[PDB]
Amino acid sequence: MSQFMNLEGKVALVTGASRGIGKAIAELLAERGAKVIGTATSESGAQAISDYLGDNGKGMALNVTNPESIEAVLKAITDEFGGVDILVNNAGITRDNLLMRMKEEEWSDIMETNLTSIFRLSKAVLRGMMKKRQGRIINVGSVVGTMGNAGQANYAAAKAGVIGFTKSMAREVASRGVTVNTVAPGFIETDMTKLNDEQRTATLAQVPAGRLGDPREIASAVAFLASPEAAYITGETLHVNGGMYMI
Amino acid sequence: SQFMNLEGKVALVTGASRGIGKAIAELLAERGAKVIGTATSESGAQAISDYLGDNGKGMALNVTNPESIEAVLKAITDEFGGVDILVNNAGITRDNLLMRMKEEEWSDIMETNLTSIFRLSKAVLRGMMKKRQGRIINVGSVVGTMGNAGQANYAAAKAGVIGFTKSMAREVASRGVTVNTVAPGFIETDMTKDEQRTATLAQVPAGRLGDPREIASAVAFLASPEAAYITGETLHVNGGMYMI
Amino acid sequence: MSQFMNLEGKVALVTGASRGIGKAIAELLAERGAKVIGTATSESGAQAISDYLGDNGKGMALNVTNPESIEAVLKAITDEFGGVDILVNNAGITRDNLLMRMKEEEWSDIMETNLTSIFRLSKAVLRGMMKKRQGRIINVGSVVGTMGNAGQANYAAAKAGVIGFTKSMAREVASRGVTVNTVAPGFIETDMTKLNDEQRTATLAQVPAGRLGDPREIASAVAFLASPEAAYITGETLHVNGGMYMI
Amino acid sequence: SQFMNLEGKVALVTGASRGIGKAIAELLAERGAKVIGTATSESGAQAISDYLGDNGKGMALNVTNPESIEAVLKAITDEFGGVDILVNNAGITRDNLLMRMKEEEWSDIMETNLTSIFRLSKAVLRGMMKKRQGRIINVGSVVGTMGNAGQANYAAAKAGVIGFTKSMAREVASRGVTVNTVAPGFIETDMTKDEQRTATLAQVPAGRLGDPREIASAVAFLASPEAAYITGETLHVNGGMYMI
Ligand SMILES: NC(=O)c1ccc[n+]([C@@H]2O[C@H](COP(=O)([O-])OP(=O)(O)OC[C@H]3O[C@@H](n4cnc5c(N)ncnc54)[C@H](OP(=O)(O)O)[C@@H]3O)[C@@H](O)[C@H]2O)c1
Ligand SMILES: NC(=O)c1ccc[n+]([C@@H]2O[C@H](COP(=O)([O-])OP(=O)(O)OC[C@H]3O[C@@H](n4cnc5c(N)ncnc54)[C@H](OP(=O)(O)O)[C@@H]3O)[C@@H](O)[C@H]2O)c1
Ligand SMILES: NC(=O)c1ccc[n+]([C@@H]2O[C@H](COP(=O)([O-])OP(=O)(O)OC[C@H]3O[C@@H](n4cnc5c(N)ncnc54)[C@H](OP(=O)(O)O)[C@@H]3O)[C@@H](O)[C@H]2O)c1
Ligand SMILES: NC(=O)c1ccc[n+]([C@@H]2O[C@H](COP(=O)([O-])OP(=O)(O)OC[C@H]3O[C@@H](n4cnc5c(N)ncnc54)[C@H](OP(=O)(O)O)[C@@H]3O)[C@@H](O)[C@H]2O)c1
Repeated sequence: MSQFMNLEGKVALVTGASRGIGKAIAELLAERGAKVIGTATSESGAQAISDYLGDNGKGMALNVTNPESIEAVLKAITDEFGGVDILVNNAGITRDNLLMRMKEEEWSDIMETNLTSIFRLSKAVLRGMMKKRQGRIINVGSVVGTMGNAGQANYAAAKAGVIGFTKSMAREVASRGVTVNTVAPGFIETDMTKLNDEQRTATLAQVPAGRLGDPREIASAVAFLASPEAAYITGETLHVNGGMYMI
Repeated sequence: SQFMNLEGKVALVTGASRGIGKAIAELLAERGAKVIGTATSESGAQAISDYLGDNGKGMALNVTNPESIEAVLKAITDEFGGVDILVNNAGITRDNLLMRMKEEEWSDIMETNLTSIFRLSKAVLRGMMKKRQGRIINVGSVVGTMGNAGQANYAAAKAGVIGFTKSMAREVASRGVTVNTVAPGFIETDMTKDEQRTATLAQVPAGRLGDPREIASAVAFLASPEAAYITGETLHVNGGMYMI
Repeated sequence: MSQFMNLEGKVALVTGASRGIGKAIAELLAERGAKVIGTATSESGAQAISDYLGDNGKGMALNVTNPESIEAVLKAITDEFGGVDILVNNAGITRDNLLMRMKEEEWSDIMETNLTSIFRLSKAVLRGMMKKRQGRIINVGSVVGTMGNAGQANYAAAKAGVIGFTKSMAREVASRGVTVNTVAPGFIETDMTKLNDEQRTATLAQVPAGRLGDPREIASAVAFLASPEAAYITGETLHVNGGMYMI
Repeated sequence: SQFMNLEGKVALVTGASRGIGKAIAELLAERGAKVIGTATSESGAQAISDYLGDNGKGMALNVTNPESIEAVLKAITDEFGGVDILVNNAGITRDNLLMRMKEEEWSDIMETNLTSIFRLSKAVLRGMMKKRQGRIINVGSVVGTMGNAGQANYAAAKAGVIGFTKSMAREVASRGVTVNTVAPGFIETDMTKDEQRTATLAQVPAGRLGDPREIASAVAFLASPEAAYITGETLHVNGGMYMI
């Protein structure tokens, strides 16, 4: 209702919003007033997004590794809603393996999807933001980017790369009222995590909080950084991990 | 709404007569907390009571005085019950290059900016642990992470705050208490009140000083139910002056 | 002469050793007893390396973006010298631009050369190291990876990615006596830096030491991490930047 | 050889009677430094004189006593000239969960592990600055960066050490003095002397405790001419226990 953390008038683009964290981000940004565009890799996924967003946004099909798709989706957004004010780079995948078993494809698929996508999507929205002297870019990273993790050298390289990209863009655009930050979740209750008894208990053994995080808790950190009130935060990595790692 | 709603929470914000501390106390009150803010003099305490009105009150407190801390906490507990949110904002500077830095300038900083947080955190923790819910939020400084010439004492204390924070976060996370630090960059306050500002501003990509309200916002965020999965963190609010 | 920081018996592979930092690394490792293989992108570069290394190693032509070249060079090394004990991933490039001017090629060339190369080269030497329960992997990163820098979002993403990769591999192989670390130089006196009066004075204005670093100073940090004495260091980033940035 | 050669340097290593401090003093001597190591008792000082032989000597020092520090520094300066390398190794632990942590357990840690570094660094800095060459190397702890339950006091001090380090590095870098921290993980010493070690080891990827010589090596490296471009750094030597 109030003027606090109020995103009325802002257009938000949330990639990979069909479920879990991306869905929670999209839902919360809309609740705080934003016109939200959520993306999925298929039209039926896009349609499921439209359905949960109702009058507060819509779903669009997007492949973040395809520049043609990116250009199509942003043109469509800008026509109806105007320039994107808030970009949330949530889309991402895992292709886990110990290094000696890791395929070239498994490395390159992670680079493309989890790191190079952020370069393309960010580049695609930045001009409009610089022109208006207002913007938010928020990348959904991971505790693994900062901590490292066995069996996820590719994922960790890509997520650490997102931080290096963020800090640099932060410096490039700070004087023009655009912030660029990363939110780094620890282990969050999701389809991915819903693992056998042993594995969950093992990861949980490394969380002081003694539980998995909720997608809503990641959404909240993203909504915070997206807000007018977070204008003096840039180049930051906001860790939301239950104490799994502390920097 | 239910979002970032602190209704039912009792907040203690030290050093709340002006600047960052006042912005924190005001915002926590606006989000529904019952707020007790402190100053070092009774007329300061009164001015806090005055701006809080029915949302809380002002008390006189010296954070380097065990008997003051104990008296203020008994007062708060008697009237409002135990503290749910602790904001350690009170802090000073005693700037000097090391070769000119007096024993008392080192020690005043250790006592006021670091030991105070040990004493106050200890004083509120048992209640938060029994309740299985709590927030301790320390107001650090970019200087704690970046260092700054002429502020080795201040940097030592503010870095120490983070080591303390990480340790306590580990100690109490399983009992639903979070411990975090908000690290302001250069914010327009009395502490920062032409060539010296231009020099500071030259190191801030944002090209401006931060507002006290912007620090308040970070503190309110971490104080919220929604920030329950954040602990042992240092949240930098510095316009890009430093990036970790 | 002594048993201190003694690399006698170790085989070192230093990529991009024809000049500057890579050359200084190669020269120092040889001085400390290592059999050193330095690489360049051409046979004449390789030959210049052979010439400075003399009886303590040789030059080889290597393209770190070509798996065929990598497999050829390691097979050649292993035949003559045995398994690589020390890998120094120094080869790298810059393709600077502000994001809005940055080409797809400029991004992908940096990813390939500065990040994906480390995946390939590391994967190529790790088995032998794990088998012997002894190894060093040392990546030459950059202060930019941790600090960010305007006009170098690609470079910074790749160099930050190297840290995420390092931490993960460090966890994967620590129990098998292999360390994996990064050395992150600040601004070092090199061909790259030998910039106009204004630009050098500008970068120097951000260095408390008030000078550029020497390539030998980077070589020393690498030699330190390569040593038996540094066995309890892994997953670390060793900053050698004159106080430009402090973590 | 000329490599990592400390001939002509005077090194002061506090807390050098055993463990890490002794490994540091021995290695600095082996690399050619004239070494003065300290213990808290004269028989400790004598044992240091005994293992150093002609490479240096042992002195009694309490790093929480200004008059002791001043006496030891005058002794060193009279005989050997001013200190070129300062190694702040002396440190203690006073473990307890916060609710059981006494005032004296907080303060002994602040005085012994943090304020001592202010006093000793201040005592040697003018000489290093005039000479335009110097090394101050603090022995921190992984706990300063990682935190640890039951060690909030120790973590606060060891984190504080790093804030101090970054500030002084900035202050004196232009005059050729470096200030750094080596942060040991769990090292086999008296301080760490079955289930408790297994629990510690379980968090170390290397699957072993560090050796005191491995910390000595890091200290010798940073003490060297070759490390002149390293300042304001924290060098972690922890077997992968933590990775920054
Ligand atoms: N799960 C965790 O515990 C955790 C922890 C830390 C960080 N994260 C990070 O948080 C983000 C979201 O995580 P999550 O676990 O909620 O993901 P998720 O439930 O697996 O969903 C992934 C989303 O990304 C989209 N996506 C995948 N590839 C794409 C592509 N090439 N182009 C466009 N979209 C694509 C998917 O689209 P479709 O719906 O069409 O498949 C989907 O909407 C990721 O960046 C992940 O790395 C997750
Ligand atoms: N401003 C900045 O640029 C900046 C940057 C980074 C961090 N910070 C941190 O932010 C916090 C507040 O900063 P500020 O700039 O708002 O400071 P400020 O304007 O000087 O206000 C300091 C507050 O602390 C109180 N205080 C001082 N000593 C005390 C003591 N011994 N016991 C109890 N209360 C005491 C003061 O009370 P009285 O009103 O009675 O004096 C006052 O309310 C500090 O911890 C500071 O280190 C500030
Ligand atoms: N210069 C600095 O101030 C500075 C600061 C921080 C970090 N660094 C990093 O330190 C490392 C070395 O820096 P530098 O400035 O000394 O480099 P440099 O003098 O420009 O030389 C680069 C070296 O890398 C090799 N190389 C380039 N592309 C290659 C490829 N595709 N395959 C194989 N080798 C290739 C070059 O081979 P050829 O000889 O055949 O061309 C050359 O030997 C780099 O990773 C750089 O990012 C430099
Ligand atoms: N061991 C570890 O796992 C570990 C890990 C991380 C960091 N560290 C750090 O490494 C340093 C040395 O550790 P350690 O394990 O070798 O400790 P230690 O075996 O307990 O030795 C401590 C040394 O400090 C001296 N000392 C104690 N209090 C002093 C005082 N007030 N004034 C002057 N000297 C004093 C002692 O002298 P006496 O011989 O006279 O008692 C002794 O020589 C400490 O700073 C510690 O915090 C150790």
